Amino acid sequence: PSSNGPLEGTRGKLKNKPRDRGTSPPQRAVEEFDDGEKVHLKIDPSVPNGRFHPRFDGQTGTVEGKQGDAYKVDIVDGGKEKTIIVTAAHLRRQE
Amino acid sequence: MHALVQLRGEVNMHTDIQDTLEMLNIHHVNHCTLVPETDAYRGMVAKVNDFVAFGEPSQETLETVLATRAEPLEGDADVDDEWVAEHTDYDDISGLAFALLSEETTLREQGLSPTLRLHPPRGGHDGVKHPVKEGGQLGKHDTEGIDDLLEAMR
Amino acid sequence: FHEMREPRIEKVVVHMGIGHANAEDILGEITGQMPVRTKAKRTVGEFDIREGDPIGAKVTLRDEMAEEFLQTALPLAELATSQFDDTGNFSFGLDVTVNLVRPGYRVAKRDKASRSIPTKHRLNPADAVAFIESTYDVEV
Amino acid sequence: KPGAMYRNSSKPAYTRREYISGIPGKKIAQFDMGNNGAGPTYPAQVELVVEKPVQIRHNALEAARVAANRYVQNSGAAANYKFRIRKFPFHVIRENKDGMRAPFGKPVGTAARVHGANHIFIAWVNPDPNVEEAWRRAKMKVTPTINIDSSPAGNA
Amino acid sequence: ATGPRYKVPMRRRREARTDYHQRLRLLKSGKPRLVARKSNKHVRAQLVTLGPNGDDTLASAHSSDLAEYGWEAPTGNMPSAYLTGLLAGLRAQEAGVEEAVLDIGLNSPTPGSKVFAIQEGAIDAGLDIPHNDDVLADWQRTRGAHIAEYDEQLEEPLYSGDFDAADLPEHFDELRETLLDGDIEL
RNA sequence: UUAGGCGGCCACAGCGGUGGGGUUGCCUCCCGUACCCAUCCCGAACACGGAAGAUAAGCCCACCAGCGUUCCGGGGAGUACUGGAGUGCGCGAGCCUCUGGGAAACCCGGUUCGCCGCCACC
RNA sequence: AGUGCAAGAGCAAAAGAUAGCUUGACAGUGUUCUUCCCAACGAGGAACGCUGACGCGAAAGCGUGGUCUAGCGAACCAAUU
RNA sequence: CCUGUCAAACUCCAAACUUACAGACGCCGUUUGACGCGGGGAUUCCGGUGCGCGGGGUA
Ligand SMILES: [Cl-]
Ligand SMILES: [Cl-]
Ligand SMILES: [Mg+2]
Ligand SMILES: [Mg+2]
Ligand SMILES: [Mg+2]
Ligand SMILES: [Mg+2]
Ligand SMILES: [Mg+2]
Ligand SMILES: [Mg+2]
Ligand SMILES: [Mg+2]
Ligand code: NA
Ligand code: NA
Ligand code: NA
Ligand code: NA
Ligand code: NA
Ligand code: NA
Repeated sequence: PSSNGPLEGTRGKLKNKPRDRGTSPPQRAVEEFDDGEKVHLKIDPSVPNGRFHPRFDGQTGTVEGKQGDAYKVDIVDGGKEKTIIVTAAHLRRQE
Repeated sequence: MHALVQLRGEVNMHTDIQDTLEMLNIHHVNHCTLVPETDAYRGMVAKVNDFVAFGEPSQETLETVLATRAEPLEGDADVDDEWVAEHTDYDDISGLAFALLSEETTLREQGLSPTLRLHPPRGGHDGVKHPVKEGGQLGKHDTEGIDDLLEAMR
Repeated sequence: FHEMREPRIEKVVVHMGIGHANAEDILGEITGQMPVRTKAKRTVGEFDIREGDPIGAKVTLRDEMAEEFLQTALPLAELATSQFDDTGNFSFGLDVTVNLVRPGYRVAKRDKASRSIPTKHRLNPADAVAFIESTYDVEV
Repeated sequence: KPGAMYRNSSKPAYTRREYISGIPGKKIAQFDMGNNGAGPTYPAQVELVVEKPVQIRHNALEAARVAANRYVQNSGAAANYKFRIRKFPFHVIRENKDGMRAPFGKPVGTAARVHGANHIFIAWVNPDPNVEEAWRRAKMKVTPTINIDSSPAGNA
Repeated sequence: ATGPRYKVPMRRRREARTDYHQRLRLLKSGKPRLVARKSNKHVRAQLVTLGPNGDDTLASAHSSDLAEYGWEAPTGNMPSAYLTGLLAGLRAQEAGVEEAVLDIGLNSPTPGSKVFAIQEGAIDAGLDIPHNDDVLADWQRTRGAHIAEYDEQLEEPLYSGDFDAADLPEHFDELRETLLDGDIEL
């Protein structure tokens, strides 16, 4: 890469298809998950806060407690265990 | 149920391919195993497709091989009708073979080694650079085509 | 059907597009209520570079305040036709514009469940001339 | 310079003028020839079909087209036919003209990428195929071997 | 509309009915919403919660079913508002609902407005709602005193036939009084 | 749901168009400014108070496909591209065979003029 | 369109405009991610909390500077609280 | 309206494929103790080739 910022190479994943443009529905930004639940991490280009480092877009971790409103999802980066602070806006229930 | 015979060595073959062959219990050239026709098994032989020979064997042929090349999970013991009868749920080789073909049981379930270490093809095979439709000995075969290979490697 | 379809005057805006005022006074008397400043946008050569800046005033008259004004304004005008809106409006003159529409307009001006008026329920240049002309004067 | 240096479609597509500057103008004079006032209302329609994907520098396009159309004056300056070269030289080509250090070249020309089987030229003629000859001279000046294909014309 | 790239607003925004930005703030509390809505002739008060396929209304009250308790006055006014709030508030209590936040939808937070009146009522019914006392009306206007005094400048009954001539903020008391003990649907 | 309130999905729901519907459950337009409140000017809006009138707007209901959209059939196409294999072909560029996947444009014909949840209600 | 500045991205009852008011560009201490994919490594950066005190708002709530990714510096020594 | 062409820094579309998690089969581990944890000792940080995909370059 020509530079090493967090958005380097994120033009694709952090953009919306023209029709999904504009403010997202609140229902999901308010979803309540329980510890133990599997959730898919995917940033919502429309929602500025509650994000995580792009690299983890695609991961499916396990909710383990929360911090403030945000949740703490455990994921495994390659072989390393990591804890990710993400808001519901960017989470989906697996299955 | 198909019969798998590895016809190509390990040198240079993708690891994930070699591993598959290993998961299907074949670790040497000319070694053969019987595999149920399932989605999961189908996907594995498709992957191993270019280094193996496979097809559905005829009852007889299976029997001949079972008789000539079957082995206990351990030891030299010949697997003959008697062995079969005194050690398995069946009464004789034919009984066993029918069970394998109909995929009702497996070589392990009956205390037999998952592997039929065949002999090199008497007369040689059709080559390992082309598939069957091309005159080679690789890929899927005819029940008659698989038999001839198995039989020559009896 | 009618009664709720027959035209009516909704606001008459009287504004003096000056270029920098003392003119408010006359607008206050000529109408009957306070005028409003007219800031401008964009910086331009007519020494009008100032963004927020008084450059005219206006007065939006409604109801009687509007008629009682038109009952002297119109007479001072002659024109008609071509000089009319596609929505049945018209401006003559110091400027004096007249906005005309039918009974259910609030539907497009309210906050909740607002909606734009359907072309059919809109006012045409013709249906307008008629309404006004039929009120102390002549068309073209 | 030689066609050898640019006849292969091995490099990335390089055409964004928004990031390329100093691109030389095309030598191709025209694309529509003959009676361009008229539309393809002709009995016979022959085409010159390139038989291999290649890159053709505007150089070759002009030389090819000229040699063909210039010849189609076996029919006359205002003859009845219409000739069309359908491809355009979009692909910008460079040259590293220091050695291999900072070798990204400088713009030196343009070329058109044609894929085997496309028709680069289409002529429209009445049963009077002098055009077939205009093309034996045209493919004479482009890298690939070519196929002279006739379309509407069972007037053999 | 125009093309494949065109962006159409969410249905409830097209209909200009829901202000989603505010709705998100509302939902934040994690508490039920006390939906305060109006109509030219009526006033509605609902207690909504969140749900898998959309909102759930656990307790509601409409200015029309107010008469069902002895209301013999118009229903698009202050006293009516308060009461409808109190009514819903109580049904709310019965439902096992203890707290909620005020959703005034697309209305304006003007002081002493009917919504706030609706809020006051629901509060008094026993419901716990984040509020601000001095944004509410001064009890008398809630009773409907501003109206009785308006009919004082009579010469012609403020009420076409209806009930009374000089109107009755007392009728208000009599009703609130009623809702505060026993009775059906509460 | 003989017209309501809050929503979910967020165009299958958009754009445009036709027909129908209200002594009342109703929603509206509508009437009107003493009050709470309100317009850098206007009770336009916002807010409050109210029913003389109206179903013309909106809204609700039934429907139209011309545009935009969703999905499906047949054709394009098992084409383009492609994971695995080859002492197959080609000066080469590159192509071909076996095996596992598999498109886009476009045409023609259907579909689509929202679906669903909770509450309230002759 | 605008949103201070590259490029890419976000945003319309707004993240833009206008008006008004305000100083959360606050003190303290952390969690996590990043810096350094995987996989050890400082400064720096961010996201998200808590404690204290505040601003605005009817209120839910928003404010841990500017919508996001650049704008930065160890030990020793000095001045400063 | 008709007609002729393009895109590494275009996208109304869109694979093969790669990839997170989960189940299933397979294989493996529970005296051959896997997965993992803690510690001792390194070597190593001139690589090269074939094939696929590349970027630069006439090569
Ligand atoms: Cl993170
Ligand atoms: Cl409302
Ligand atoms: Mg990319
Ligand atoms: Mg053994
Ligand atoms: Mg021999
Ligand atoms: Mg051979
Ligand atoms: Mg009607
Ligand atoms: Mg910020
Ligand atoms: Mg990849
Ligand atoms: Na969105
Ligand atoms: Na040099
Ligand atoms: Na040639
Ligand atoms: Na001013
Ligand atoms: Na109507
Ligand atoms: Na750090």
